[PDB]
Amino acid sequence: GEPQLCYILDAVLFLYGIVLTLLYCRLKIQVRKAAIASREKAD
Amino acid sequence: PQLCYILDAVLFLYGIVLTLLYCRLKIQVRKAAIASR
Amino acid sequence: QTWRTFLKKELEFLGATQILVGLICLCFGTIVCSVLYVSDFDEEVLLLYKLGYPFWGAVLFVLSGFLSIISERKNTLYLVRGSLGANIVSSIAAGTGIAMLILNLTNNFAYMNNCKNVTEDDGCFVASFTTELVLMMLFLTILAFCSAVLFTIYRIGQEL
Amino acid sequence: ATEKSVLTLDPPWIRIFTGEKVTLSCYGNNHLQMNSTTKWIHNGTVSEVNSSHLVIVSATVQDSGKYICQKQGLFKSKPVYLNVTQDWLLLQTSADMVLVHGSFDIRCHGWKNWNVRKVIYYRNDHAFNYSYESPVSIREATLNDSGTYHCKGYLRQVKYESDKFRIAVVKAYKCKYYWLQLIFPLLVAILFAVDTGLLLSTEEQFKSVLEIQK
Amino acid sequence: DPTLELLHSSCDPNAFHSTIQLYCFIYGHILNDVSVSWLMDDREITDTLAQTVLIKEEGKLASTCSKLNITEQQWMSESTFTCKVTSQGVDYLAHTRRCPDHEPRGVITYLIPPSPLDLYQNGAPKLTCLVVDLESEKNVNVTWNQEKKTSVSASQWYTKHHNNATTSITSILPVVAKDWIEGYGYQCIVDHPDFPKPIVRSITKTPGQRSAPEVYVFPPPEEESEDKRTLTCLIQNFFPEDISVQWLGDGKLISNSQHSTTTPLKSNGSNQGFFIFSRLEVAKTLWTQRKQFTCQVIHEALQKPRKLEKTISTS
Amino acid sequence: DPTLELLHSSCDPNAFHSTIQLYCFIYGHILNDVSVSWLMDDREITDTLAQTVLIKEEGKLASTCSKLNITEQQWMSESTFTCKVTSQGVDYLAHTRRCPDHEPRGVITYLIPPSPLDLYQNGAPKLTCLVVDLESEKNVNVTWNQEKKTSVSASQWYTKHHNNATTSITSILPVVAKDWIEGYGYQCIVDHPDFPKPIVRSITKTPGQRSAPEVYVFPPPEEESEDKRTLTCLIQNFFPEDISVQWLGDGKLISNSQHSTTTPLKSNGSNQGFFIFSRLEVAKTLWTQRKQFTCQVIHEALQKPRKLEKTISTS
Ligand SMILES: *[C@@H]1O[C@H](CO)[C@@H](O[C@@H]2O[C@H](CO)[C@@H](O[C@@H]3O[C@H](CO[C@H]4O[C@H](CO)[C@@H](O)[C@H](O)[C@@H]4O)[C@@H](O)[C@H](O[C@H]4O[C@H](CO)[C@@H](O)[C@H](O)[C@@H]4O)[C@@H]3O)[C@H](O)[C@H]2NC(C)=O)[C@H](O)[C@H]1NC(C)=O
Ligand SMILES: *[C@@H]1O[C@H](CO)[C@@H](O[C@@H]2O[C@H](CO)[C@@H](O[C@@H]3O[C@H](CO[C@H]4O[C@H](CO)[C@@H](O)[C@H](O)[C@@H]4O)[C@@H](O)[C@H](O[C@H]4O[C@H](CO)[C@@H](O)[C@H](O)[C@@H]4O)[C@@H]3O)[C@H](O)[C@H]2NC(C)=O)[C@H](O)[C@H]1NC(C)=O
Ligand SMILES: *[C@@H]1O[C@H](CO)[C@@H](O[C@@H]2O[C@H](CO)[C@@H](O[C@@H]3O[C@H](CO)[C@@H](O)[C@H](O)[C@@H]3O)[C@H](O)[C@H]2NC(C)=O)[C@H](O)[C@H]1NC(C)=O
Ligand SMILES: *[C@@H]1O[C@H](CO)[C@@H](O[C@@H]2O[C@H](CO)[C@@H](O[C@@H]3O[C@H](CO)[C@@H](O)[C@H](O)[C@@H]3O)[C@H](O)[C@H]2NC(C)=O)[C@H](O)[C@H]1NC(C)=O
Ligand SMILES: *[C@@H]1O[C@H](CO)[C@@H](O)[C@H](O)[C@H]1NC(C)=O
Ligand SMILES: *[C@@H]1O[C@H](CO)[C@@H](O)[C@H](O)[C@H]1NC(C)=O
Ligand SMILES: *[C@@H]1O[C@H](CO)[C@@H](O)[C@H](O)[C@H]1NC(C)=O
Ligand SMILES: *[C@@H]1O[C@H](CO)[C@@H](O)[C@H](O)[C@H]1NC(C)=O
Ligand SMILES: *[C@@H]1O[C@H](CO)[C@@H](O)[C@H](O)[C@H]1NC(C)=O
Ligand SMILES: *[C@@H]1O[C@H](CO)[C@@H](O)[C@H](O)[C@H]1NC(C)=O
Ligand SMILES: *[C@@H]1O[C@H](CO)[C@@H](O)[C@H](O)[C@H]1NC(C)=O
Repeated sequence: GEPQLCYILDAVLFLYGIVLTLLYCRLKIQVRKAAIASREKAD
Repeated sequence: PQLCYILDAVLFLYGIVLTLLYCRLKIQVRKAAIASR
Repeated sequence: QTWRTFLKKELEFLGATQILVGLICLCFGTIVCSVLYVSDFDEEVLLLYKLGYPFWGAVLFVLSGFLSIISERKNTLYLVRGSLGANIVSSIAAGTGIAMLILNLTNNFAYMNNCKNVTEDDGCFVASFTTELVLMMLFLTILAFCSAVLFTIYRIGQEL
Repeated sequence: ATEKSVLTLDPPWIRIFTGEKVTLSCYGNNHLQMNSTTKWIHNGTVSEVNSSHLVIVSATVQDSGKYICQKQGLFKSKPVYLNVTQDWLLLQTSADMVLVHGSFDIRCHGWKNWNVRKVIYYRNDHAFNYSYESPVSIREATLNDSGTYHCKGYLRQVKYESDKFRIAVVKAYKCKYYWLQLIFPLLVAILFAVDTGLLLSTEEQFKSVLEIQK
Repeated sequence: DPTLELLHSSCDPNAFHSTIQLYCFIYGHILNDVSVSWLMDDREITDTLAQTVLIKEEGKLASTCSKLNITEQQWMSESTFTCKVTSQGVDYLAHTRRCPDHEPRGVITYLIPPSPLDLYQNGAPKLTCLVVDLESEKNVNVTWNQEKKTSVSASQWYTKHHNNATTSITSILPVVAKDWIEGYGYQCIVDHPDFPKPIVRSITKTPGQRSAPEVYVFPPPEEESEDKRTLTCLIQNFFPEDISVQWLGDGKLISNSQHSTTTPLKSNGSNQGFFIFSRLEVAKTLWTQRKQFTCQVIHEALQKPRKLEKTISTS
Repeated sequence: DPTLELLHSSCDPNAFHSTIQLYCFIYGHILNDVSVSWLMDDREITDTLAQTVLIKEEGKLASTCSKLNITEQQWMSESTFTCKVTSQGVDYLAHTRRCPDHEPRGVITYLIPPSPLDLYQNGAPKLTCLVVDLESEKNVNVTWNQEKKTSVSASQWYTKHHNNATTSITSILPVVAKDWIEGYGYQCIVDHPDFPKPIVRSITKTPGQRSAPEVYVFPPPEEESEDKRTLTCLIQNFFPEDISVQWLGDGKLISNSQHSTTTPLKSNGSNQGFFIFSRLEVAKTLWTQRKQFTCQVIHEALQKPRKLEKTISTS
C-alpha cells in the first residue's frame, strides 16, 4: 500500500534522471564539438 | 514515506528548473548554429 | 549518408552513455557488496552478486568507453580496432548480464510469490530491494547493449 | 517452485534457562519431493547438523544467538533470537516483535521448573495482570502493547523479580534497510548534482565560445 | 453413652514419616463391651489393624484406645475418617478431616472483629470479610453463617480494585451488639469455582479473663516556651487487646488527624494484659485556650456504659 | 527413659472453637519430676496454659498429659511445636507440624545493621548476615563486599541446627563506627552451587535529614496502691528509626526483660519523628529503696558522645 507508491516514485525518478543525464551528455558533446570545430576553423 | 515524498518534490522542482534551462540553452545554440549556416 | 554521416557525434554520445552506465553499475556493485552481503540472507536471491558480474561488467564498460572516447579524438589512429574489439566482447558481456538479470528476476519473482504479507521480514524486504536493483540494472544494461551494438556496427562499417 | 521455510521452538518460548532442553524443528513444506537434510546457521557458522529437529539437551550461555534453518531446495527461514540467561525468575515470551492484531504468549518461569505462585506482570513498570499460575497470552495486540515487560513472582515462598525484557508491538514497519530506500533518491541527487555540474560547465563553455564564435 | 476423642498423629519433620497414626479414645463405656470399627468415606475399613486394648479399669465403665496407621495418600485426599462404636445398640461416631488449606488459590482472607467504639458506644457494629488476592468478580460467593442465633440480618458485599491486577472483595455484616457480649459464633464462607473446597473463617470475642483497664493522662512536658504540645495517655491491664480510644477535648470529637495510638503489646509477666500509649499533638494556637482534654477509652471489661474518662483542664 | 507421644485434633469446622488441641503424653516419667514445657519454632510461648494432669499412676513410671490450645492461624502457618520433658537432667523432644503440601519454603536471607547501643556507646558495630531454610551447610559461600577496603575484617561464621528440620547460618562482620557514621554500604553474598545467581543484599545508612530526639521522662502516674509502678520515657522527633533505649538504676544497668520499648510509629506531623515510648514496671520494694532512675537514649543525630540521659528521682 504505502511502500509501493514511493517505490514507483523512485523508479520513475531514476528513469527521468537517466534520460536527463543522457540528454545533458549529448548537449555537452555537441557544444564541445562545435567549439572545437569553430576554434580550429577560425584559428 | 514523507521523507522520500519531500525529496521527490524538491527533485521534481530541480528537474523542472534544469529542463527549462536546458531548453533555453538548446534554443540558443540552435539559433547560433542556424546563423552560422 | 544516413549513419555514415550521423556517427560523428553519436559515437561520442554513446561512449559517454557507456561511461555513465558503467559508473552507476559499479556504484550498485560496491554498495550492495558492502551492505547486502551478509550470510543471513540466501544466495539464490543475490544471483548477480555471487559470480563477480557487477564489478567485471563495470570494468569492461569503463575501459571500452574510455578507449572509445580517446579514439574519437584521433589518437595515434590505432585505438579504433582496440575499441571495436572491446565493445565486441562487451556485447557478449552484456548478453551474459541480461541472462543473469532475467534469471535473478524470475528467482525474485518466485521469492515474492512465496512472500505473503508483502515484506513481512528482512528476507522479503531485501528481495524487493534486490528486484528493484534488478530492474535498474536491466534498464542500464539495455542502454549499454544498445550503445555497444551501435558502436560495433558503426566501427564495422568504417573498417570495411 | 521453491517455498519458504519456518522454524518452530519446543517449547515455543524464545527465552529459556541454562541446561534446559529445547527442540528447533524446521518443516517448511520440505515434502515437495523425497526426504532431505537441513542446513543450520548460528552466528554465520554452518554447524554439522542436518536433521529436521535439532535438540539441545543442556542449553548454555553460548547457545544463545541467531538461528536460521534452511531445507534443501528451499530458501532460508526467518531468524530466531534465542536468549538464555541464569536468573532466578524469567519472563518467557513467544516472540519479541508482534504485528498489529497479533497474539503472543507470555509466561513467568522459575529456576529448575520450581513452583511459582502469585505472579504479577508489569508493563512499562505498571502492573496490568495478576496471574496465579496461568500464562497471560495476549490476543489482538495493538500499538499500546509495545513496551518493557517483567514478571514478579514467588519462588517457593521467596519474592523474586525477573529481568526486564523489551517487546515491540508495532505495524508492518519491521525495517532495517530503509536507509537504502534512501538509495534511489540519493543516487538521483548525486546524479542530479553531476548533471548540474555538467550544466554549469556547458553554459560556461557556451559563453566562452559565444565570445569565440562571435 | 461414652466420651469420644479422635486424635491424628504428627508428620514429624526431624525424621521421615509415612505412617500417619490415628487414635480413637472411648471413655466411660461399658466394661467388656467393645465393638469399635473404622469408617472412611462411609465405607468399612479394610486394613486389619483394628486393635482394641483396654486403657485401664473404671469399675463398670471402661476406657478403650483404638489404633490405626495409614499413609500420606490416605490423608492427602481429605477423607472422612471416623471411629464408630456400637454401644447399647447406638452408633456413636466422630468426624475427623484434614483441615482445608488456607489460601487454596493464593487468596488471603482477613476478617476483622468489630471495633469496640462502633459496637459499645455508637451501637452499629459490623463484621468485615476482606478477601484479597483474587482475579475477577466471577462467582465469588461470600456467605455469612450466624451460628446459634441465625437472625434475619443481611449482608452488603462489594468489590474494590487497586493496581496489582488483584481484585478485593469486602463484605459487611451488621450484627447485634448484645450477641458479641454473649459470645455466639459467626463465620464467613468464601466459595470460588476454582476452589476445591469453600473456606471458612470464624472469630468471636477473645476468650480469657476480663481485666478492667487503667487509664492515666500525663501533663505536657514539652517546655511551654516551645511551639508544639504533646499529650500522653497510657492505658494498661486491659484484656483482650480489642479496645477503643477517643479524645473529646472541649466538647466535640477531634478528628483522626492529630492523633496516634501505639500498637498493643504484652506486659512483662504478672497480670495477663496489655498496655497502649495514645499521643496527641497540637500547636500553640489550639493550646492555651482554656479548653478541656479527655482521653476516653472503651473496653468490654468496663462497667456500663463501658466508658472511662480522664480529664485535664488547661487552667 | 520415658517415651513421648504428641497428638492433636483437626478442625471440627461445624462448631466454633477456632482452636487446635495439642496433647503431649509422657509415659514412664519419674514421679514428682515431670517438667514438660511447650516450645514454638524457637518462639517459646509465655502464655500460662499447661493443664498438666496425671492419667494413671503406677508407682515409678505412671503417665501424664500436657494440653495446649492453639489458634487456627498459628497451626496453618506451618509452624512447628514441641513438648520438651526435662527428666533426670536429660531433655526429650516431641515435635509436631502440619506437614507440607509443598517444598521447604525456598531460601531466605536477612541483613541486620548493628544496634545503636553498640554503635555509639560500647563501640562494636557488627553487621549480621543470617540465612535460614537451608537444607544443609554444604559448601555455603558467605562472602562480603565493602565500598572501602580496610583489610582486617575477619568475619565469623557459625551454623545452628534448628528443630524445624532446617539449619540457620549466621555471619557477623565487625566494622568500625566511623565508616557507618560517614556512610558506606556493605553487601553480603551467599552462594550455594544450586543457585542461578548469588543472592546479594545491601545495607547503608538511611538517607535523610537527621533530627535530634527530645526525651521526656514522666513521673509515676499511679497512686499509693503498692503492686507495681510505671515509668514512661517518650522520645520524639528523631530520624532515622534506628534508636537504642535502656534504663539505668542508680548507675547499674537494668536487664532487658524488665523494660519494654514500643515499636516506632510514624509521626502525624511534618517531621518524620517516629515517636516511641518505653515503659518500665518497678516493684514496691524497689521504689521504697529510694532508687534513682535514668533514661539513657542513644541516637546518631546527637553530638558526641551521642547519649541523652534524663534523670528521674523518687523524692
Ligand atoms: C496489590 O495491592 C493491594 C492493595 O495495596 C494488596 O492488598 C493488600 O494486601 C496486604 C497483605 O495481604 C493487606 O495487609 C493486611 O491488611 C489487613 C486488613 O487491614 C485492615 O485493618 C487494619 C487494622 O488492623 C486497618 O488499618 C486497614 O486499613 C484495613 O482496614 C491487616 O489486618 C493485616 O495485618 C495483619 O496481618 C499481618 C501479617 O500480614 C500481621 O503482621 C498483623 O499484625 C495483622 O495481624 C495486613 O496488614 C492489605 O490490607 C491489602 N490491601 C487492601 C486495600 O486491603 C495486594 O496484596 C497487592 N498485590 C500483591 C500481589 O501483593
Ligand atoms: C524453621 O524454624 C526456624 C526457627 O528459628 C525459623 O527461623 C526463624 O525464621 C523467622 C522467619 O522466617 C525469622 O524471623 C525473621 O527475622 C529477621 C531477622 O531477625 C532479627 O531482626 C529482627 C528485627 O528485624 C529482630 O526482631 C529479631 O529478634 C532478630 O534480631 C527479621 O528481619 C524478619 O522480619 C522481616 O520480615 C517480616 C515478615 O516476616 C516483616 O514484617 C519485618 O518488617 C521484616 O522485614 C523476621 O522476623 C527468624 O529470625 C528465624 N530465626 C532464626 C534463629 O534464624 C525458620 O524460618 C523456619 N523455617 C521454615 C521454613 O519454617
Ligand atoms: C554469535 O553471536 C551471539 C550473539 O547473538 C553470541 O552470543 C552472545 O555471547 C555470549 C555467548 O558466547 C553470551 O555471554 C555474554 O557475552 C557478552 C559479550 O557479547 C558479555 O559482555 C556478557 O558478560 C556475557 O558473557 C551473550 O549473552 C550472547 N548474547 C545473547 C544475546 O545472549 C555468540 O557467542 C556468537 N557466537 C560465537 C561462536 O561466539
Ligand atoms: C537477552 O537477555 C538479556 C538478559 O541476560 C537482556 O539483557 C537485559 O537488558 C535489559 C534492557 O531491557 C537490561 O535492563 C537495564 O539494565 C541496565 C544496566 O545498567 C539498567 O541501568 C537499566 O535501568 C535496565 O534495568 C538488563 O540489565 C539486561 N540484563 C543483563 C543481564 O545484562 C537482553 O536485553 C535480551 N535481549 C537481547 C537481544 O540480548
Ligand atoms: C547428515 O549427513 C550425514 C552424511 O551425509 C549422514 O550420515 C547423517 O545421517 C545425516 N543426518 C541425519 C539426521 O540424517
Ligand atoms: C489477564 O489474563 C487473563 C488470563 O487468565 C485474561 O483472561 C485477561 O483478559 C487478562 N487481562 C486482564 C485485564 O485480566
Ligand atoms: C496508548 O497509550 C497512551 C499512553 O499510555 C494513551 O494516551 C493512548 O490513548 C493509548 N492508545 C489508545 C488507542 O488508547
Ligand atoms: C502402624 O504404624 C505405627 C506408626 O509408627 C507403627 O508404630 C506400627 O508398628 C504400625 N503397625 C504395624 C502392624 O506395623
Ligand atoms: C452462590 O453460588 C454460585 C457460586 O459459584 C454463584 O454463582 C451464585 O450467584 C451464588 N448465589 C447466592 C445466592 O449467593
Ligand atoms: C483449652 O483447652 C481445654 C482442654 O480441656 C478446653 O477444655 C478449653 O475449651 C480450651 N479453651 C480454648 C479457649 O480453646
Ligand atoms: C567462598 O568464596 C571465597 C571468595 O570467592 C573463596 O575464596 C572460597 O574458596 C569459597 N569457598 C568457601 C568454601 O567458602
